[PDB]
Amino acid sequence: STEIYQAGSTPCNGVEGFNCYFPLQSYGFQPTNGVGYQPYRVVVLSFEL
Amino acid sequence: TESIVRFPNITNLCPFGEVFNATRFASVYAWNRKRISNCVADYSVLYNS
Repeated sequence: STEIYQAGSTPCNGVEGFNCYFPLQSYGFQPTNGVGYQPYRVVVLSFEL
Repeated sequence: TESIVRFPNITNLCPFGEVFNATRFASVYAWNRKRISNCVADYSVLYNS
């Protein structure tokens, strides 16, 4: 879902603005970025028993 | 059957602005300290900003 977050008055009408922000933010990865900020692929295996 | 909670009838809002909006901060080796108590603190803004 991409509902606009409510940080202010109840009505938002799905329009970005003051106290109305998108719930998804894009990452930023560049070859010159540090190891801490560098991207990492994570795979999590869960076994069912 | 029901949930009740009580607190002092009249209370003052905590002055988070004076420390969060301090015009100038101190150095790391001289980090600034400020005590707060006996005042209502609204922690919602902390994660709502």
